[PDB]
Amino acid sequence: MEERIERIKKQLHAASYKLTPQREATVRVLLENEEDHLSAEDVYLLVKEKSPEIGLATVYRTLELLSELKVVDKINFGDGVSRYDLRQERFHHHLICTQCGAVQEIQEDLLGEVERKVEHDWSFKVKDHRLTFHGICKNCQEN
Amino acid sequence: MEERIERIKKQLHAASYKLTPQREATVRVLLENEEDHLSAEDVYLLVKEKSPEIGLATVYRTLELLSELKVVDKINFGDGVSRYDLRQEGAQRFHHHLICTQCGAVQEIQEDLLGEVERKVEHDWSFKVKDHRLTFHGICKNCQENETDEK
Ligand SMILES: [Mg+2]
Ligand SMILES: [Zn+2]
Ligand SMILES: [Zn+2]
Ligand SMILES: [Zn+2]
Ligand SMILES: [Zn+2]
Repeated sequence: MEERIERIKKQLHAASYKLTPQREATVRVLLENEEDHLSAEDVYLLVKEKSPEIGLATVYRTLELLSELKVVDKINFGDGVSRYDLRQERFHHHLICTQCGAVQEIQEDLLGEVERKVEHDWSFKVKDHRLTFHGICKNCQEN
Repeated sequence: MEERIERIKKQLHAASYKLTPQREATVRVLLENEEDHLSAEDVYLLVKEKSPEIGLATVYRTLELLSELKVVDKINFGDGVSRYDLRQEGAQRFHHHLICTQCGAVQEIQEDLLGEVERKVEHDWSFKVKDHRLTFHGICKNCQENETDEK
């Protein structure tokens, strides 16, 4: 058992960096969309646009492996879906449509006035800030 | 077929006022600790302190259903742990947080400081905002004055 512990160990560790081309495909779809903030639905459907023998559960397990091993980050921005964004590694803003899933980054920094107010009001030294907005987007208001 | 669906409807209604006791157990733990932001694991522990004939799956499934219903909100903090944040009742926008990147204090902000800004994004990007999630990161008030006793 004591060495069976070991056998299993090296099984698991192998399973973590040894990448099947099934896993490798989920990674391809991540690298091919860095700015984009992809859901499990998303990464799935795009893996099928090259290798559709894949299986959704495979795609999920792979993502869930990456996020453990701090290569991607699960995030919930509050649209009620966990999104897997890579960490190639003020942070920008997001508008996330709670229907058509349309993301839009805001390049500007609209906080300013708020950032300062906080500081005064709480005696807090701001360094970084991450804002996400929820609302069915321009195009869905017309379709 | 539509008969079978109605049957299924009656099925679930039973299961539900069958299952509410373990629902109430979990909703307690949340309410008792609104200042904390509990991970599912956390809840689980606190619920066997009263109702340990519970099992973990029924707690999670409750937690998820409750964030389905906006009653609570799932939140990572950079610590790679999904945590269930209770929304103050009747609120229209989720609270803000100040996180400390050191000591790790978390301050819910009950006011809504993004009003003028909501109005700007709604304008500039022809968007219809229905909620938001704002978080700041920064060494907090007391960590300014306890690393002025450590240099
Ligand atoms: Mg700023
Ligand atoms: Zn973004
Ligand atoms: Zn949209
Ligand atoms: Zn909170
Ligand atoms: Zn602090």
